[PDB]
Amino acid sequence: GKKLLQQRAGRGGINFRSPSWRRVGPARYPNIEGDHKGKIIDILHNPGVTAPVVKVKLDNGLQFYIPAVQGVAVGQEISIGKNATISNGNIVEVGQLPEGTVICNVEKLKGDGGKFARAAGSYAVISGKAGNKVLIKLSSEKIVEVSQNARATVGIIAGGGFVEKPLLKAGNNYWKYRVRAVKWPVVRGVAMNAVSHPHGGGLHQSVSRPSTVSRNAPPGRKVGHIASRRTGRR
Amino acid sequence: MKGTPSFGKMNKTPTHVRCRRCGRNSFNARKGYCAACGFGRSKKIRRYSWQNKK
Amino acid sequence: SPQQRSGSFRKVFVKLPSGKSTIHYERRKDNIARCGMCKKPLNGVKNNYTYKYSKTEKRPERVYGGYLCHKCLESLI
Amino acid sequence: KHKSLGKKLRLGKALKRNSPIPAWVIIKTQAEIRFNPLRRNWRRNNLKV
Amino acid sequence: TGIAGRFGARYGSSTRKKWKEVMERRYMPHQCPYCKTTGKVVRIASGIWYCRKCETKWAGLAYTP
RNA sequence: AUCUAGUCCGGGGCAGGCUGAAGGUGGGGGAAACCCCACUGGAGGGCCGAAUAGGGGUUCUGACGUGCAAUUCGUUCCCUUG
RNA sequence: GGUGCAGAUCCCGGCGGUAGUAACAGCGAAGGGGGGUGAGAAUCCCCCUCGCCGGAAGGGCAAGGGUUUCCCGGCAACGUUCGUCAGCCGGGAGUUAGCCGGUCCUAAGGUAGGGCCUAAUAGGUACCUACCGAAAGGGAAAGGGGUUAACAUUCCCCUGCCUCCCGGGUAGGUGCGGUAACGCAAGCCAGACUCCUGACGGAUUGGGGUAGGGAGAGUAGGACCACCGUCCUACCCAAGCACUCAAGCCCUUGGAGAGCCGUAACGGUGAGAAGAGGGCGAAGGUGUGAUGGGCCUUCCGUUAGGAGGGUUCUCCUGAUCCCUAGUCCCCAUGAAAAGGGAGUCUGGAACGAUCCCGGGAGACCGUACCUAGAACCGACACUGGUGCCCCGGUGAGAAGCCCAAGGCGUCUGAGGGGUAACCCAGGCUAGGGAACUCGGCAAAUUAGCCCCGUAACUUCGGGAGAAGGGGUGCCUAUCGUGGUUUAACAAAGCCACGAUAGGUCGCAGUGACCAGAGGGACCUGACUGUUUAAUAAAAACAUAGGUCCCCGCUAGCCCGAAAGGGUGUGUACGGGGGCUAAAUCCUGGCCACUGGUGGUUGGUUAAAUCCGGGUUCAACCGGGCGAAGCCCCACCGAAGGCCGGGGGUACCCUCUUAAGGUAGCCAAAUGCCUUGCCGGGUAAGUUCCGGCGCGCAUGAAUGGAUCAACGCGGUCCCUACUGUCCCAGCCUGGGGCCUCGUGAACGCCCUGAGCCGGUGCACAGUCCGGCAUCUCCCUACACCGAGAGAAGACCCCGUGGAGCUUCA
RNA sequence: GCCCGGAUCCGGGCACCA
Repeated sequence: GKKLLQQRAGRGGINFRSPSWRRVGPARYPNIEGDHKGKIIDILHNPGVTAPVVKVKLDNGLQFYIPAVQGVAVGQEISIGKNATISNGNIVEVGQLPEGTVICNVEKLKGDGGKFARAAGSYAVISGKAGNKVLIKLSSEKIVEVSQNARATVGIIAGGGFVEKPLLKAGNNYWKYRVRAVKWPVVRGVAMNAVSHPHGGGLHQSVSRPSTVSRNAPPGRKVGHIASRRTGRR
Repeated sequence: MKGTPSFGKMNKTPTHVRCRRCGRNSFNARKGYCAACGFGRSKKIRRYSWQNKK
Repeated sequence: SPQQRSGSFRKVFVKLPSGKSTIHYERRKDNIARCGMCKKPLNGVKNNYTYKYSKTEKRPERVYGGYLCHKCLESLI
Repeated sequence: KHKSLGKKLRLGKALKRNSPIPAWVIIKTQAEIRFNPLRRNWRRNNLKV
Repeated sequence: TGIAGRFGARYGSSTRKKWKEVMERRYMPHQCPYCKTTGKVVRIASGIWYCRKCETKWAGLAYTP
């Protein structure tokens, strides 16, 4: 047979790369080591990211972008560090917060920029404490474990209700993926030939075998439901 | 159409221009390479042992 | 070498007693000087494609006159 | 017409000339009829770039 | 059909109804949190709003402030 | 990868008309909620439309079929703010 | 010994027959008279006239070509014919820049050297440094009039401008006005930091201009004059410099509401409206440039030239070109740099400009010509493709028709013909009106604009231009509304649109041109979109909506030999992977099999290690320990899927193998029998519609039922209409026919080929027996030559292949 | 051919190039 589409998508040709030069910049925390203060100077649109970003100016003259928090205005003053209080937009440390506090853009280590709860409308809560680490419940309902001194922002990422309006036509979804790396439109595998897909071929379009496949299948075969524990709607 | 109408679009700038080293019109312009002597990423003259029958 | 928007077409015949018609190509108009975060160009400041070498003709005569009005300034002194 | 001076600045076998035998050579060699074996035409033949 | 009458007879009655209820929430008369309902608030992009009197820009939801 | 397939960067285009979404104003009613009419407004993968503006390639199974042409020509048609 | 040819769809060379035959028509153009040159004119040159294009056949310039450009002289070949002609042949020539472009900057992207990798490199490359990457992006500064056979924002004349450097002054160092917004000749040289032009989408609308186009008056010139006196041409001005500006945004005063102000529209206002004053401020305009030109024209000499006249005034219309503001939209938010200007500080000297005057300098490379029914690519002077930018009447119009400016009759073979048959395009037909045919294919009908009027159905938006009815010319006068002019309204001059009254002609008034036939019913895909370049445009693909699976980031999925890499400048409202296919009403039962996931008392389980035997040591025999997997158990059907039979009285029991087809739908694009049976429609119905349901072999995201809107999708019926037919006839353009010029190709053992009956591998031009038959030429027809064209694609064989699949 | 379990046979997982 021939290489599948997902196998071509891994060579990273220009058809499958992200057009990142169109974004404001990486939206990460900077490496700072004090108790500073900042001012929001702008709220911008980041093309293919789903959440608006804020631009922050530190008292020592440092510029950086972080995902915007719902309810933060331009010209507002925020504090960064271990002594920061519990207010929207403040960058705090997770070791200092009580139980059930809603945060976002949570780091795993000290100084990685933020990993979890970054997409629009998402947030995390503080759910306990291990010996050396705090337990945080993510939006997937799973639990992750992070350092004592990992930074996070207080509040919820702006842009909720994003998905309550139907796109309503094939062209509204044509722009959406012009600024992203996602391949669109998507051809069903049953509509291909046997040389291009394990589902292709036959008089009647059908998945010829059960769709569930094991975790040990070689590349070029992991299609359908991957290592599923269950199927069906209920 | 495959034939006569598509040969009309063969009047743009060519794929191969003159090469300084060999004096042949084999320098692939878009790749920075002579397809006859290798000038562009070979210091040695491009030469292969299949280049004539034995 | 046909049309390009980076040039405006002009044709001249009103203030005109000779008799012919032609077309002149000039570059689009400039704007008050640029980078951006504070975003307000000013009142009394001059921008021309060439420079008449002017000095006080192209700027007001206040303290920060050419820089900006008293808006984005007093946190600088 | 924009020539990058490798064809118009150097002139010779690179954008120059396609000429008949000089008339005095035809007389000197007494040739029955004397031609230039490399004659070409702009419209029929092809010149390398 | 209200605001959704610009689609005609396409996309289905229930799909047009959901689109129309979201847009009718966006175009409600909103009140500015900072000054008051004085100048009306408008959307710049998804999640970006400002009031046209006080010129204050803030971050909110995708279709409401 | 001068053809063609997809993509990214920088450019150039689509004569002329029609319909009339939300919103706005003024009359007329009923206590009310709210309804009717006229006008204004200018939305939409809306509509009609230039041999040769651009793009396509359905019919005649038309002409040609040692061609104008190793895929063209005529008629009848399709699209044209995305 | 490279040694003898008739065959190899033999190789190469020369030459026949077809045959002086086809073709030199078709894609909407056309020539005629008079004269000239020349050995020789349908074809070259001059004059008159006639025809065609006129959103291209005219004008301007790319990539590409490469001398094709211009002058002189030619005609052996070259051009579909001829040629005295030419994009051909011979001989001479031609491209001029501080201001145009390259050159410079960066974009998507790439490369070299280092590192890391590689057995090695001419191999890979996430990192560092440097460089490259646009003759339509960014990017200091020029216009007019003229000049050659051929170049001209490049040469001459006039008037300029930019950058840098000199010399002389001056403003500053040490100066002023305003409440303010701001106004200005304001020092110099060396740094640092910062800010703002550069520098950005789509849609829609107002305002202001300009190119262009018109009417009237006048002066010159021209055209017509059967009679009228009208018609055509000319009347006009660059950059730079001085002055001026609407929108918008700012500054003082002022102090408003149950209201005021204002737009085309949205609107504005105590966080300060209207009213009064002001500041910054487009495109353009008006002066100067310019008693300079260039445009029209008269007279004399008709060589060289010379001498005069005019170039004014009042209005209208007007961009798709220009600049200026609004408003709206996005699960679109719509490049970066060099290079510019300014500001704030620090240091240094006392001389000194961003202002006037004079002087000097500004490398290098491109520049001719075509830019296409003859200069580019397609073997060709190829009806294809490659181009982009621009251009009075009728009319909504860049449409169709007619004509200016400009161009052409070279989409380069002609002549004769009462013009045969026939073919390719076109016009019309009495009576009938689909009787033609697989099928109304083709052709016909209708058609613009205004007013009235408009059904079932429906997702309430549509259907819908449904269907249907009435009006329309010309002339003679009017009225209303609006624009514009130093212009509230009213008057005056121009201009546009909408109506009214009367008169009148024809077969016909959207009189040509342009320009929808309509209705009823079923299937199918929801819709706009995509596809087999060169026989398939579809019901196939996509789609929005729905639903399921993997994954907390040092993840999940994928690429690499490694170094490493794509998603990723990303973080579950996400990235990756399946199936279904808008909306509405719904989506049943089954975990036995296969597959996936998890678990485990327990069995089996490789290498290595450990123990015993053996071997003066080993090989070699045993035993123990023994991971994942498998055996075993459980769960999962919007996982693959499956949904029967028998016996008894809708009910109960049994077997395959777990259950035994629920809601719905149907003789279906799915029903073998089969033209199923009954009804509808027709005089007559194997198709169609409705109903039934012995369903060979319908059925639920493997999606079931269901059609509003949509379709260059499939089918049936009706009305209208017609040469589709009964059944053909006449007319027209281009060919054919006759003549001149150019000039091929296929068939070909042979030239010996009339036919009928036979023989024979079973259908003879040639053999046997008969009957026939004087020779040549022209047109027409294609029945025969098992006619010509291609080592049959069907089928079988070969211990021939290639791509796909899996339980080989 | 073995292990192992079950009544010489049976079952389960592995050994087995004429």
